[PDB]
Amino acid sequence: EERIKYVITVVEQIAKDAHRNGQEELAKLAERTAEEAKKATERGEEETLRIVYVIVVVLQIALEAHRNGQEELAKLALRTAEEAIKATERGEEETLRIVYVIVVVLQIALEAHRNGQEELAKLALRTAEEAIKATERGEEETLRIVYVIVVVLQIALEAHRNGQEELAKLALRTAEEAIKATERGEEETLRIVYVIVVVLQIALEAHRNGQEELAKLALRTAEEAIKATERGEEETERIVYDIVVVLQEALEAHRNGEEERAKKALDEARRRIEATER
Amino acid sequence: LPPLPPLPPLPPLPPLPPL
Amino acid sequence: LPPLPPLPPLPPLP
Repeated sequence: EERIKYVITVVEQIAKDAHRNGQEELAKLAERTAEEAKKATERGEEETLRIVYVIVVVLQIALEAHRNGQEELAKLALRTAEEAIKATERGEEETLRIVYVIVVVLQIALEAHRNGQEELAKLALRTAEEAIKATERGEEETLRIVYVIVVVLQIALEAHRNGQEELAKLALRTAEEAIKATERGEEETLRIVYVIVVVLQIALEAHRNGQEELAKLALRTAEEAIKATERGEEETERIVYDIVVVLQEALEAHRNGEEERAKKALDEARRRIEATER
Repeated sequence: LPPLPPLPPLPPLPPLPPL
Repeated sequence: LPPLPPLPPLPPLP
């Protein structure tokens, strides 16, 4: 009720500002978004209104990307908005989820540019471009891999801000092997990529939760897994998985306040890592 | 009276489920 | 893959 009024007010402010700034393509997209938002308000279509909020965010990205000289990011934000508007009348139920992921990775690109992580910012644009290409053309399976890429890109951004530079470098490398494999089509490689991302999630969370020893073991697991991703073995996925299962137990035992079991899982995880390195 | 502040950025994606 | 999070409510005006 009052919230959709807020969203319509915001997008109308964007169009006025875009007109004043000479951003005619952005301004007209905002106007059509405002027109679409009012139609969905009279029809009570909640799902269309949810897409409206996401579209307004990516239009904010486009206006801000232009103000920062990030013209390529601005063009991708506009393409995202155009594709999102067309799909509202098309009737794709997955439109909200697809556009949501694209907007999140576009946010990473803009934020990484402000934080000096140009390498990460460049990678986020490529992920968005492939996601936009997949949606504009009709590629379905790619979007599943896009989700995992955006997750590991989030890890790299947070690790850099948290001072975990070793984790940030690994996350940057992991996404590239995913982006390279996405455009190459190697599906067996992507399975190992998924497990590595879980490993990187553990390392990020363990560092924040006073589990530095656990985090270091997770880094060893991921760094050993990348050397085998470039080796090309399916037994690697099983080997990493057996490490992941017990790395998770130590993390979950700490959350539940069971330090005795946390040490037991930690030592078994270390033993499994040592055998692979041996 | 002044323009409303912009919409906050979308929250990040939830982490991958555990194996 | 986990379901996408619902959008949090807007912060109040300053």
